[PDB]
Amino acid sequence: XAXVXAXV
Amino acid sequence: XAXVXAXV
DNA sequence: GCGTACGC
DNA sequence: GCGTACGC
Ligand SMILES: *C(=O)c1cnc2ccccc2n1
Ligand SMILES: *C(=O)c1cnc2ccccc2n1
Ligand SMILES: *C(=O)c1cnc2ccccc2n1
Ligand SMILES: *C(=O)c1cnc2ccccc2n1
Ligand SMILES: [Cl-]
Ligand SMILES: [Cl-]
Repeated sequence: XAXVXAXV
Repeated sequence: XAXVXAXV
């Protein structure tokens, strides 16, 4: 759920 | 040489 | 000449 | 519920 590299 | 995650 | 950045 | 960010 976090987006820092994927954001899902 | 670039530093964006290691910076060497 | 090597690896940092988060949870809906 | 998945992976982005650069070259001295
Ligand atoms: C987001 O909160 C989050 C948490 N755990 C995960 C596990 C696997 C894929 C994506 C995820 N996203
Ligand atoms: C993004 O691609 C990504 C990959 N691994 C991680 C680990 C810890 C925090 C954030 C991250 N983001
Ligand atoms: C920095 O310019 C740079 C370029 N290539 C590398 C290869 C392996 C380790 C570190 C490196 N740093
Ligand atoms: C830092 O840990 C890191 C790792 N892989 C990369 C690939 C492309 C650009 C920058 C990167 N930085
Ligand atoms: Cl949980
Ligand atoms: Cl070269």
